[PDB]
Amino acid sequence: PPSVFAEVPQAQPVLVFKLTADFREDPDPRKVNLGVGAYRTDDCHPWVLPVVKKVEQKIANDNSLNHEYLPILGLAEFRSCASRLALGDDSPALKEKRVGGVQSLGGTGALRIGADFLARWYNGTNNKNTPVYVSSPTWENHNAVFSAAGFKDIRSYRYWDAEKRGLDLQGFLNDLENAPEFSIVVLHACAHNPTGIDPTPEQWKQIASVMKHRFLFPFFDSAYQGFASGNLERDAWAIRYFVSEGFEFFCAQSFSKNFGLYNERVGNLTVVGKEPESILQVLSQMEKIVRITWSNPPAQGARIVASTLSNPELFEEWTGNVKTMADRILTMRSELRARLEALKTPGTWNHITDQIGMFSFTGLNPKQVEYLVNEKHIYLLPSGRINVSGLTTKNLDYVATSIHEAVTK
Ligand SMILES: Cc1ncc(COP(=O)(O)O)c(C=O)c1O
Repeated sequence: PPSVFAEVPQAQPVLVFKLTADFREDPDPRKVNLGVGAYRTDDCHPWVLPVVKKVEQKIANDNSLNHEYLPILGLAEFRSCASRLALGDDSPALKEKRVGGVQSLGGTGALRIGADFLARWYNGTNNKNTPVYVSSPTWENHNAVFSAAGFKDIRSYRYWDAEKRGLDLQGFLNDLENAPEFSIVVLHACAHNPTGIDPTPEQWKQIASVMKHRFLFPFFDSAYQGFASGNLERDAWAIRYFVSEGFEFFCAQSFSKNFGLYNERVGNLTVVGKEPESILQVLSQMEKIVRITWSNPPAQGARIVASTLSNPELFEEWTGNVKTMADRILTMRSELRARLEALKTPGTWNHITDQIGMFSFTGLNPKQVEYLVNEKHIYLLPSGRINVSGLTTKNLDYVATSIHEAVTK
């Protein structure tokens, strides 16, 4: 009689997922949800980018388009344009033909494929022992993805200094100095998730130095290019510096946020190598991994991105749309800080504006968060992370005052 699945454990729900359900259930009228995982407008709505609507119309009216399998690595124009976006149009890595691009299922898919490749071809053959370094507090799914790829030794580098509400550069650099040679280091290219604190360009030069000295492999996660600061070139400054300093690396790019195309699963794994012929080989093995995962990737999202990035007018319109998003986020930061200061809230609050991108470590501790959630119906994670786009001109006063109460009490 007993089912073949009878002993399958009910998996634990994701913290963010439970939080938002608890919010929806909750009936008090002042409630705010600062744990949503995507950009929201000043009216608490999703935002389809005008350029996306425009390009979707053009796609729908282009009768030349068929539905035949894309190549295993993906739409050629999307892969070139995507890597060009990250590396910059006059990159030497590109001029010297030592850049590969694998279209992937969002940033998550690019991390996965990259991880699978490394667990098989990097630092030897099938070396699952190579240490993988991730930022202390990091995107939850970094660990899970590298574990799924087979890596058994996943480590933390120091990053968030709760005391000083900022980057522990010395901790970070120290941990990097002690890393076994050839260890993989998962770096946030900009808009650190979930803290919002990035290294400055000068701190990046120091990070790179240690990495170069200890032959560490950079695996960049670039989920926010342009969206972070409104400035595409500045958001890619670290990536381009590592290029200029001769590094070989992977960079997992997502277009979920910067195009608002979350549900079309558009990503690209950029590969930068020393010599061209070697890159051809890497791609050849990327194909094998893709084949046993998704076979080949979906077209619609990649078509939108490719059409946009290859047309200068649409490119301009898109950068405008992105700037709208980064300007709103900047503004809500500036205003949250100004209000907390005007209420003379204990502690410093410059971290709120030193941070960049949609997510902010507020610096509240778990008891303080418990107060906001339980007493004030303001929903955020124990870590004190908020989605800054969940701040609105309507709820700002209430949130600032609630945070003042929390810190004071
Ligand atoms: C730092 C970082 N990397 C990668 C991703 C992957 O997202 P997606 O697979 O939707 O592109 C996210 C999503 O929030 C993120 O914050």
